Amino acid sequence: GRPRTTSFAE
Amino acid sequence: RVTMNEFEYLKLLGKGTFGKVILVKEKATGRYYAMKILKKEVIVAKDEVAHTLTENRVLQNSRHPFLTALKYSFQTHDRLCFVMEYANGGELFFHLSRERVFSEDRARFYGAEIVSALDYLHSEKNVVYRDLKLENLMLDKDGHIKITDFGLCKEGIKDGATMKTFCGTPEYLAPEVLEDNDYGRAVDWWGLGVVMYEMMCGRLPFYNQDHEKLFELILMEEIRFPRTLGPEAKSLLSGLLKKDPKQRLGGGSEDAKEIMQHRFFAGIVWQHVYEKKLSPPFKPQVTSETDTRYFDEEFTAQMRPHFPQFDYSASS
Ligand SMILES: NC[C@H](Cc1ccc(Cl)cc1)C(=O)N1CCN(c2ncnc3[nH]ccc23)CC1
Repeated sequence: GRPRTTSFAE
Repeated sequence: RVTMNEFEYLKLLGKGTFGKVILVKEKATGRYYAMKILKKEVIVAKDEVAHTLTENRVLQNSRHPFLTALKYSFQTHDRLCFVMEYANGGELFFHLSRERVFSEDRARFYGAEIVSALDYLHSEKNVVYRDLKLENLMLDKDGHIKITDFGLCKEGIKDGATMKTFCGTPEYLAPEVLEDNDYGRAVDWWGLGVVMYEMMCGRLPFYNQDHEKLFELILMEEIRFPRTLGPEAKSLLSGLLKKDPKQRLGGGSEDAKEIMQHRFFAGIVWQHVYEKKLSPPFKPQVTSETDTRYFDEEFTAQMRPHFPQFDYSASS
């Protein structure tokens, strides 16, 4: 369904 | 304390910016493990050191049925290594893509297990995971949850202890993090809410392709549910997805205990969850130990300072 997500830090 | 040679390198499991994760065989023991291999330059230059070290400290100091155990951590001249429990069942994100929706029973199983893990990290350990999502939730060979990727954790959070860093995964960010507010350990419950929403409803509770639009939905739009959703589920997801953390299920002094008491989980003996007594409603059908079919196809087909006190070996 939804596309793959990416973790992040400011 | 051991080195690069003590392992065979069989299958690629995932590439990232910071390095790769390979399925390894331990020469000395024949036991299969997952090894994260971080290039030291990339870590130092992309400024990922703090996270790398947080994952080291978090793994070493945690022992739980539904958290990826760390066996060795060692470093070469140019690399950083994490030898960890192999989760051959792949990512929840894999399975849910295939199946669209899970049943409530099935979502309750994973839910309970996630609650067990998050409770342990909060009330023992004083940790906040912060990055709960389908991609970070894996299955072992039996079909039990294993949580990976502890780089975005925070240590020393004891109750109302609040944090400031803007981090996580945009689609899962809790309203109080999206406001630039101080936030407690209750963001993990928001995360639980979104994960469980996705399992039962077959979609993210808030989605726009555009991050600012997305953040706007998360801050302003009130949750809606599919009309086939049972009220016990509906209540749970409402509680977890409250925008004010002080109202969120799990937001008080009771933390996980509040979610454990919710009638969606009525039949669950929480000791049995922890003891893996519960029947996984899906067993991964891996034939061999090298069966990587629940892993992504693009990877599966094979396709500089010293760090003080980084090295580590699991005890007994
Ligand atoms: N999920 C998110 C994560 C993102 C990522 C990718 C590569 C690297 Cl360099 C670091 C993080 C990922 O895709 N990974 C690939 C799979 N991997 C695993 N697979 C199976 N058992 C495991 N035990 C520990 C990690 C692990 C965990 C890391």
